[PDB]
Amino acid sequence: SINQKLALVIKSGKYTLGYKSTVKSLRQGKSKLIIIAANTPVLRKSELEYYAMLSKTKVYYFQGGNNELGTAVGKLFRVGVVSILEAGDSDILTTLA
Amino acid sequence: AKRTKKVGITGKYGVRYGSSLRRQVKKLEIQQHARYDCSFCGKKTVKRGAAGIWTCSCCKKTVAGGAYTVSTAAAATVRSTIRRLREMVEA
Amino acid sequence: VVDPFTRKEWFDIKAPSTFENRNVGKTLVNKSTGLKSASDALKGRVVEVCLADLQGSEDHSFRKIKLRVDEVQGKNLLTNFHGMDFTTDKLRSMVRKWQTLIEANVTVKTSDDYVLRIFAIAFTRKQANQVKRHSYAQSSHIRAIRKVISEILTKEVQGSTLAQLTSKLIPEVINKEIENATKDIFPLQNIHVRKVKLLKQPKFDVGALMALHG
Amino acid sequence: GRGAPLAKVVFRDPYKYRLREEIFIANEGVHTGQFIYAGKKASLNVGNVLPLGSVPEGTIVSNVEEKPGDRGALARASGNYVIIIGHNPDENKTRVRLPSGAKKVISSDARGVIGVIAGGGRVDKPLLKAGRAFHKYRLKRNSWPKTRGVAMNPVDHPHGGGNHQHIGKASTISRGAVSGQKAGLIAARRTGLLRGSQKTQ
Amino acid sequence: PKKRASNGRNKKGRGHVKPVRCVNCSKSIPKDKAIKRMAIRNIVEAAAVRDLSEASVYPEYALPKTYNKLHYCVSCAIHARIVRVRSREDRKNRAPP
Amino acid sequence: SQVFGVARIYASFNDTFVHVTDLSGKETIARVTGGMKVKADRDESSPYAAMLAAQDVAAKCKEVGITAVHVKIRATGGTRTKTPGPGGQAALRALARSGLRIGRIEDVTPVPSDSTRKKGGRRGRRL
Amino acid sequence: MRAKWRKKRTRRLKRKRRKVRARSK
RNA sequence: GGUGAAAUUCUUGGAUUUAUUGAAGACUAACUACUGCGAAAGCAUUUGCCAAGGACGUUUUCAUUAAUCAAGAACGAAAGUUAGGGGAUCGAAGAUGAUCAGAUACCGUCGUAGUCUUAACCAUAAACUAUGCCGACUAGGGAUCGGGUGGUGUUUUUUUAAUGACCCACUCGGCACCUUACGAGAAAUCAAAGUCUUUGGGUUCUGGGGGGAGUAUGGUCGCAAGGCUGAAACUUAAAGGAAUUG
Ligand SMILES: [Mg+2]
Ligand SMILES: [Mg+2]
Ligand SMILES: [Mg+2]
Ligand SMILES: [Mg+2]
Ligand SMILES: [Mg+2]
Ligand SMILES: [Mg+2]
Ligand SMILES: [Mg+2]
Ligand SMILES: [Mg+2]
Ligand SMILES: [Mg+2]
Ligand SMILES: [Mg+2]
Ligand SMILES: [Mg+2]
Ligand SMILES: [Mg+2]
Ligand SMILES: [Mg+2]
Ligand SMILES: [Mg+2]
Ligand SMILES: [Mg+2]
Ligand SMILES: [Mg+2]
Ligand SMILES: [Mg+2]
Ligand SMILES: [Mg+2]
Ligand SMILES: [Mg+2]
Ligand SMILES: [Mg+2]
Ligand SMILES: [Mg+2]
Ligand SMILES: [Mg+2]
Ligand SMILES: [Mg+2]
Ligand SMILES: [Zn+2]
Ligand SMILES: [Zn+2]
Repeated sequence: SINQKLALVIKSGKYTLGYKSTVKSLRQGKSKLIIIAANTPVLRKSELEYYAMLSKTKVYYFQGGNNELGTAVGKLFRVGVVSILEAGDSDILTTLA
Repeated sequence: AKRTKKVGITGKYGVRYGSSLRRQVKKLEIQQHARYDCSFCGKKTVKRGAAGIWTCSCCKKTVAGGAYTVSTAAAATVRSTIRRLREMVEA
Repeated sequence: VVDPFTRKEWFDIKAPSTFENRNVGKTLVNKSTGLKSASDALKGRVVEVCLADLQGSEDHSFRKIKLRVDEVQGKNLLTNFHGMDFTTDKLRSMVRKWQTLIEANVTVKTSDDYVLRIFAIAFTRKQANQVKRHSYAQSSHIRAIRKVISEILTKEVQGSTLAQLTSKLIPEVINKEIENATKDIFPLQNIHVRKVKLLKQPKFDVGALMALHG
Repeated sequence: GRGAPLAKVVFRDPYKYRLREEIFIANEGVHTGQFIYAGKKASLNVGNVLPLGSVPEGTIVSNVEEKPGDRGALARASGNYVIIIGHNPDENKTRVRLPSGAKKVISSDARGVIGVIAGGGRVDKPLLKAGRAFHKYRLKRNSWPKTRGVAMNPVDHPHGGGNHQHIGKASTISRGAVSGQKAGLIAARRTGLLRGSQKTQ
Repeated sequence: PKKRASNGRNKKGRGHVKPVRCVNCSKSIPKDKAIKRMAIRNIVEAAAVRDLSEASVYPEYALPKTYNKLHYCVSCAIHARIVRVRSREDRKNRAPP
Repeated sequence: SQVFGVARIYASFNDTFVHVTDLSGKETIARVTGGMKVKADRDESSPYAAMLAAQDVAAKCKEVGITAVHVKIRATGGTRTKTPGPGGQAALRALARSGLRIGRIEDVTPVPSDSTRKKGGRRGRRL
Repeated sequence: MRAKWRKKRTRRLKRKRRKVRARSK
């Protein structure tokens, strides 16, 4: 799956969660992917997208909601965005996504 | 420590009106006071305030809804029916 | 003191292209009067002649064909495609006990955007030497064959209109490609396209119609 | 004193620089922030307003006009809606079924809003006490409570008087009756407990 | 006592099989206990075949049968059709003719 | 050679139909039934009547125009007794022998993917 | 009598005694 | 039209019939079988999704972790009950046509509830194989379902394979049938209902003459209907089972 992929990233890579701290990452061009929750409002979505293109960073439109995104990264809270910093053994960076 | 055996919130009416009605109110009452999931911001913070009006605590959006529940059986089936019909006109 | 026989205006039914006899039958109407006319009210009916009767050859006695009346021009009303059926007797004969049945279907749009559903029927077969008295495919078998029949039927439709599809079905080529891809799975026998229905037409367009004519 | 909530929707004035705000009945699911589209050439979503001609059959709409322009007459009560059940384009009539069961035909220009009207279900819950009705009609009109005419004296009402309470005559009154007389079941074409599926065909 | 190993008629590894309606009295009766008979017979009959081909067009034509499966209810199966009633031994025998 | 109409013979019990139509169906021609050519209710399907009716029908068929016709015999069906009635036999028999022509005849007895509960209830029409 | 019509006999029978006793709770 | 035969019934409102569309809700025909699967109720159109499962294969892992079970608990056909929706069909009630001595019926018409579905109930069926579960042993046969191993088998042709389906032998595990009688039984019959006066592998549950009676009473569960638990007094010589002859 994609979660299965994301799974690998968590238990072996480096990441950051949430709106403020993936912008730190986009500004420093440290991000490899940013993943975007379904119900995250368009403005935030549109803003990250701009940030991402300026930094040449691809953007996965996670089609679940921010409640379940947080569970996809295995946290008992909820995340509206993830930033991949390094894909540990995961091929998300060079698979379909 | 179980306070009542079956009246629940409906205990406020004591003995009056007849179980059968107390029962029916207790239904819609539970419906009508519950915190609901907000579609928009994902927190469960939708509460009622006057029938049809369902507004989200934190995040602040209000949604037209049923009189004691956010989404109504029909409302939903209608939703899907329109959606179906919509998609019929671009394919 | 009337006897509607002394009055009924009369008419003759012509067929379209890819067949034998375009001359087909005759019909009753009701004199073309100003207000309520022999024209626009009816005409557009539909006729059900066996295509064996419509293709000469008799290796065709089953397979029913529905011809709808689309246009008209004075003692001559053309007909086009509206669907095909099967003779009920042929069907209730392919369905013998002791063997697995398989049916399959799909809705689909041609070129000339006539939308339709075609059916497929097929049954398992014993093979010469098969001792066990019945022969049954194995469900996992059935889904396979069904799938393929579906991959094969979807292809053939959305070739240019029923026009080619008409042309396609009559030689029942589709039947063999079915059998072609199939025998890699499990035997089988009969294997036809059985039924086809019409349910969405585009606009009239006197043009394309009058291309099957002359 | 209305069942369903309203929805305040502001629009730009095509002719003057100014915001012009309208008052809608809120269809279920519509929301603050939501963008609402109104026009022939507009898109078939809950909340928008399209002319009954432009929506396929089985579309479900609210607050529909009887004549185009009358800014909405049919189906406005909480929970109600109408269904387009046909079109006749040479004449551009469109045929609807209204909440009552009745099926009218109106201009395919007559506008409606996609969805159902909100706060439905309101009447499934018992009023329980007289106070709750009390405040109910308090914000409607002085129609509550209701003395039975059969508890009145003759001066007061066809049903008044007698040494036990009783109507004394059939309470089915003709249409051709005259004011002072029409109390009871007016023009009643049948009467008694209704058995078996209602539902107009 | 028990007067048949098949009990009523022929279900041994199931529990429930849907019923069918008698082609006579319309009585419901489980499909396994049901008593069936293919009614394959021409569309014509006795002598009608001769005065067919004569007044028909086409040479010989074809001739088709009707094919309709018949389901009786025991009582109906007994009262008229296949049944007789067999001896205590002749009973056991499931070979048809 | 001919002119082709459609026969359509509905043969149920307690009555038999014969009536020819235009090959398209929309336009009929002539009818008459078994209940038309004898009087006693009980005898409304029986062959000797289905003859005398298929007789009259053969007439009009020629007393107008139709020389020929393919038949589509039919029974009650739906959720019922799927078997051909008594007097559809006599019909087919006494309409090839009349003076018309036969050719290509099937059955249109409606036979559902089964359903819609049969009448008579669980215990059947019992007597 | 049929076993079940007797089962139904005394179902009724009990409802009645069930009633007559309430009369006096 | 409906029937054994009728009648009530529908028909200038063109009925019944035909023909072209359309709606609604049910159902899954034929293929369907001494065939499959599930703890049992039960489950038969396609497709996707979702988690589940037996058998088999296994020179994998663990190592006595198991058998069976008062209490307690999950599911539990049909009808029935609560609140929505649905309400094509068939159709407890009721009203009718007829038949009858009568006819509250059987047959015919109308047709309420119901039938379907959601959310809750109810917990019962000849819920059956009228036959507890685990383990061992005792006897012949041909089919079949699933898995497997073998084979210079048959057929598919392309160029020969690979395959797939079929064929034959074996092996586990299924649903079953046949013939036997070592044996069993009051018999009917039974590969268990066998291996019991030559009476003991383990374990659960129920019965102790017939009625009275699943009645009374208490308890308990249920909205109700009812479910579970469940006596006595008194009466009585039989009631009952299989088989035989009539
Ligand atoms: Mg007042
Ligand atoms: Mg009052
Ligand atoms: Mg009052
Ligand atoms: Mg007074
Ligand atoms: Mg007065
Ligand atoms: Mg008066
Ligand atoms: Mg008075
Ligand atoms: Mg009074
Ligand atoms: Mg006996
Ligand atoms: Mg007996
Ligand atoms: Mg059972
Ligand atoms: Mg009898
Ligand atoms: Mg009292
Ligand atoms: Mg099917
Ligand atoms: Mg205890
Ligand atoms: Mg109903
Ligand atoms: Mg009655
Ligand atoms: Mg009477
Ligand atoms: Mg009665
Ligand atoms: Mg029991
Ligand atoms: Mg049984
Ligand atoms: Mg053996
Ligand atoms: Mg007693
Ligand atoms: Zn919110
Ligand atoms: Zn029967």
